[PDB]
Amino acid sequence: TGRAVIAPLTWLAVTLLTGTYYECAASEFASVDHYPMFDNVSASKREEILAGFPCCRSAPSDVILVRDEIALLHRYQSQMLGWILITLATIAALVSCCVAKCCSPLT
Amino acid sequence: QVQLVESGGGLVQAGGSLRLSCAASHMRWYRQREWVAAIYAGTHYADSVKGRFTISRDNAKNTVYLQMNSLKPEDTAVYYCFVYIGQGTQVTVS
Amino acid sequence: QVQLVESGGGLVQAGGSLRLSCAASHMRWYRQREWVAAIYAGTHYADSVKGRFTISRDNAKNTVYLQMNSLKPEDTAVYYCFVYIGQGTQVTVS
Amino acid sequence: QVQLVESGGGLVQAGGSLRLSCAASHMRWYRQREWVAAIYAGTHYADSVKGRFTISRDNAKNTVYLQMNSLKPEDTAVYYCFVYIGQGTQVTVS
Repeated sequence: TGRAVIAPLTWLAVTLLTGTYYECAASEFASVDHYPMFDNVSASKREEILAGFPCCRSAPSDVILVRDEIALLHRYQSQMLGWILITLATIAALVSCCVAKCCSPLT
Repeated sequence: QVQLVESGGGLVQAGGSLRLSCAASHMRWYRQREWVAAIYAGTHYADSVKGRFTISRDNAKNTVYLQMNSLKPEDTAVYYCFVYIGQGTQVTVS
Repeated sequence: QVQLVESGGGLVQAGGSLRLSCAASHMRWYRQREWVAAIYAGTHYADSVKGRFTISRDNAKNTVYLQMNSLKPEDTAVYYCFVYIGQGTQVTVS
Repeated sequence: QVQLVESGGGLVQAGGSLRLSCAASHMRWYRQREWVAAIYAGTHYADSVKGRFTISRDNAKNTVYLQMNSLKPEDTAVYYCFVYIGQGTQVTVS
């Protein structure tokens, strides 16, 4: 399990720290209550533009302020989640090694 | 039961001022469809139209007034209102 | 039994406005053949012609009205209608 | 109980001078919203507006006077006051 764990933890840590994967994954789950620009009584176009602007839409129509703010929010959440994950992995590894030493009947 | 009608359009020469009125029985303005401006009295304008237009609304008359200054032939377009879509009125600049 | 005829053409000077009428006994407009615009009241325009033309249709008269503003000698062409192909009428700008 | 009203606006041609008055029953000025200038008699101005505007206030009348010299059509905007937000008055230059 030592090697079996060091193999993918690097992938998860690097991908979360870069943050692009997490951004493209959880873009559509962003909230719109904070931003008055996303009223959209239609309640269907708003979801589409929310899932659309992160990818390639560009199209500067002065909404790019909200795009940039929410992108920074998701990037920060991604990197903090990566730090939480690596800290938990290290703590689990140390605790597992200690438990292995304690539970080992051999000297 | 909610009906939106536009008024105050017509033909205005270069450098003129025009007033656009929408009657309502958060409002947004569009031109053709390109986004123009938004009201809530906090107000927001597009950069392509920034510094030229001013929007205000009064609850007593249930109408939104859009004051346009220094019109040019470049912004010759039909303007709609959005809260449902407004009918729109044609504005031409010669 | 479906026949499409065009009307409202002629010669118009620079900066003028012209109205194109097609009688029907989803519509598309073409000029020559280059794509122009489409109607359904949702409307679509080509970027080469964007901001100059407006299309509307009424079911009461079964005709589609194409309002053209600020014509130039560059768009001197024959315009067709497509739903079958329309006859087309020649429009010249001098 | 604190109310701010703006006065002294209107239409002024190129190169003219305009005086903006705000009545108070540290002050800051804004235009639309872009930051303009600040008073305390120590005074601060934005570089985009530096060397054109002068602000003074008197405690006897509880009003702040904003003296604008050499206006241009570029600064055609609505000016607000901030201490709470002022109502704002439209200034246009032709």
